[PDB]
Amino acid sequence: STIEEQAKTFLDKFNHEAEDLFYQSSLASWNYNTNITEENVQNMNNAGDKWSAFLKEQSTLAQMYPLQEIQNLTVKLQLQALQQNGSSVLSEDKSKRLNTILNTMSTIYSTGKVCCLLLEPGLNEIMANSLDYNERLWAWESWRSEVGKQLRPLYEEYVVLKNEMARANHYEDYGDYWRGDYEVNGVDGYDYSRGQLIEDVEHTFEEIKPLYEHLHAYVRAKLMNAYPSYISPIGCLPAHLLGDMWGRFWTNLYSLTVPFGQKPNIDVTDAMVDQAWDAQRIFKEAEKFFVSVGLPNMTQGFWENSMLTDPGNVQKAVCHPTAWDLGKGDFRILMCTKVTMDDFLTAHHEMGHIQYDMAYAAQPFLLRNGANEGFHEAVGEIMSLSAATPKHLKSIGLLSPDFQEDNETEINFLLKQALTIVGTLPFTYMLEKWRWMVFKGEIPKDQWMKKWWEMKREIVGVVEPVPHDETYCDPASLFHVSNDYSFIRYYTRTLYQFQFQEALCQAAKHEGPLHKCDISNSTEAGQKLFNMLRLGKSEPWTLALENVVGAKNMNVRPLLNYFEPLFTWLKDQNKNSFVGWSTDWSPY
Amino acid sequence: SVLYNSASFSTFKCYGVSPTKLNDLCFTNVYADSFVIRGDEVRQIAPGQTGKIADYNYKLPDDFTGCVIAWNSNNLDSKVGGNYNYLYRLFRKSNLKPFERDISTEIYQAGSTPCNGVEGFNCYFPLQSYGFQPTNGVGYQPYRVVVLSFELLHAPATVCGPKKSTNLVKNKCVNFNFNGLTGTGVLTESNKKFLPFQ
Amino acid sequence: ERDISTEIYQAGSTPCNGVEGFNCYFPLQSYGFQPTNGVGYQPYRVVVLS
Ligand SMILES: [Zn+2]
Repeated sequence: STIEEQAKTFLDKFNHEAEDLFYQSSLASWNYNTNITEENVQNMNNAGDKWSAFLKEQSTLAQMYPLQEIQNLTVKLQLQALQQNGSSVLSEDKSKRLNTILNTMSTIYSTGKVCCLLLEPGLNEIMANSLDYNERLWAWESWRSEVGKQLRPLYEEYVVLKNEMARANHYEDYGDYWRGDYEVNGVDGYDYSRGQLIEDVEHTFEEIKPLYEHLHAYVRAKLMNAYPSYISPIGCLPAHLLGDMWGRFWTNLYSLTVPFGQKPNIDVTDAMVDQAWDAQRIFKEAEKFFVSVGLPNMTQGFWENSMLTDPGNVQKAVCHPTAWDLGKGDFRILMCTKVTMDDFLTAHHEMGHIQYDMAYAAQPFLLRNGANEGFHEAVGEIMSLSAATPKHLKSIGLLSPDFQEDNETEINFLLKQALTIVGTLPFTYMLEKWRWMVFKGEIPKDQWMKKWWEMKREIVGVVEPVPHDETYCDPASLFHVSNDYSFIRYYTRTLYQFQFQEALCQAAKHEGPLHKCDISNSTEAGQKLFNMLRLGKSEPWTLALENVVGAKNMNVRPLLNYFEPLFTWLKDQNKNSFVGWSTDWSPY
Repeated sequence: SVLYNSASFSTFKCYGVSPTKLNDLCFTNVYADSFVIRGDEVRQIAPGQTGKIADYNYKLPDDFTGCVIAWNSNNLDSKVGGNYNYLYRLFRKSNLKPFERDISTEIYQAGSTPCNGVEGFNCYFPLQSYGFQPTNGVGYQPYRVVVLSFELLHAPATVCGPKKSTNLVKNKCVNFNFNGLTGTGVLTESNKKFLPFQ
Repeated sequence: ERDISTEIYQAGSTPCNGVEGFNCYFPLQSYGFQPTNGVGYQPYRVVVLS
């Protein structure tokens, strides 16, 4: 008989075991998530450890199956996932050392003190609000100067062992390791090798850039009301001033930078509080919304088995909006949901992940995942964005006919989004590209911070208010470094969200800028999306993006058609000062 | 009728005879086949169908005459931690015949690897347990299935009916149908005594 | 006789009430006349003279 028969039977003997043992781990973890106490810990641990030891054994057995003879592809794709050695390719001493480096630098970032203040809330809530150059500069500098002190020496040794596992896993760098997931291979036309992810991302970053250059120049010109003595009209923006301690979001500057601030944003939480919707009503409205999209109803056990409301002090449990899939058809949500429109839209956000985890559940275990790391998050938000629009909120009835939308309201709306989104894509590509340079080694370990504060000016337009050196690291002082995360997800999530938006709005026959697009009652837009959710990682994302959008490669023009009137008024308002920014200034 | 009217089954199918037309029929014998499967498997069992049930556990003839019942048994044979006392064959070297049964546990093999008395690389035990837990979704919940097979033979019938009796009436001219005897007339009481078997 | 009625057929005691529900069926079916099909399933035109 064939190896394909041999591989089929092995993977069948995997799948039926994997779905059971993974469930047992996942149920214990839900119980711990439901009851953050001991014994729940140990039961969660033991089951997850034994699941890992099963998964490592199966991966070790999968090595004896010669991949090239399989023509089924789907068997091949499960093998191509299972056979990945990961960290176990390292020498055990290097595996143990990197494991220690990971655990330690993660713990420092989880525990670092600025003197004293912890990172959360102490520094975050200062930098969102201080508006004092002296406090902000201290709170910025000391984070590098007291905790960056500790993360940088460990990051220098993390990079090499990560590159060593990348090399031994036949990646070109440990950036390519994360780039590996976007790879499409072995397909005519749809193929998309690991390095192809450097292209298009830089091609679209250079394309979104003008909208951010006009935002930065408007924000700078507007924020000089707040920081007249501290900001140059021509220079970059000082990294301490910008509403965050890293500056990765300007969203806190919104309250100062609204051009038409005498026109409040749209909200209907007051009518929902008036009508005393009880969170369970909100998930009921979320179901009726999905039903209005044509997505199926909640399953019976979900309603009691999930946690849809704050348990109170009588049941100790950390809680945040969290789609839960356990397998065996066990779907749940955990959220301490409360009576707001943002709990409502985050209920929609998590329910999108519930739908994606359900639709590809028809696939085998390893293929029960999104077609790429960013597609899962894009799907999450697109059912939030579709429901956020005032047109839908009028269909919700909670929006009065009084104070319908207008340009003055919607520019205020889009501005905060831009300070939340198009301000972050520079920072996202910045770190991911600088990480590509570190893991490739374009810059030795002493150049890292010097190249950083060059590219921060080219990419983000942000500058060191006081200089820092090899005793410091602004990158390693942030989660996605200190916790070893693929960060490009944020960049790709954003573009897929608006790419899917334009495709769904075209199906909805939307009119004008995409801010007033609504997908409810346009059932075809939901079914056109659902047929992509059904595939997940079983089929290339370069095909699923063709199925939804038709774009066989990444496109950013739909985002510019979402921000379209904001970009118009940025250009119109920018001539309040210099347009864009220059690299050649910092406060000192 | 008490089955047809029970209104307590999630599926009811009949083959070779329509389900309404069953009490008005007789058979040589009947046989009832019963087992437990997942709800996700319930869709596998029909004449012509295929699946782990139809291939390796229980198989119908494509000319089946009879009926099929299922209902969700979750509330009496699922349990916390799961019920693993219910087993299905995952592999067999060949598919079953209609109404074949084989419990044999001889190791299954894929590729060229003589298993020589142990499981291993592509040598596997051919049976799996479900693990029915009350947290499971309904497709992963258990169902009790019954299949009724109807026999017709050169031998006489033994299962029938039941027939319906009706009220007696007297002195009027009527049509009468007594124990399969037919006629018309007036009925009246009589003095003569038969023997007890006439 | 000809009868072009399209009302729902009821296969069992469950009153259909027009709902086309359980045991409730449409009384017509359409023929599978594909040209690549067996001759018993191929169409035949029939004419009757009286
Ligand atoms: Zn998400």
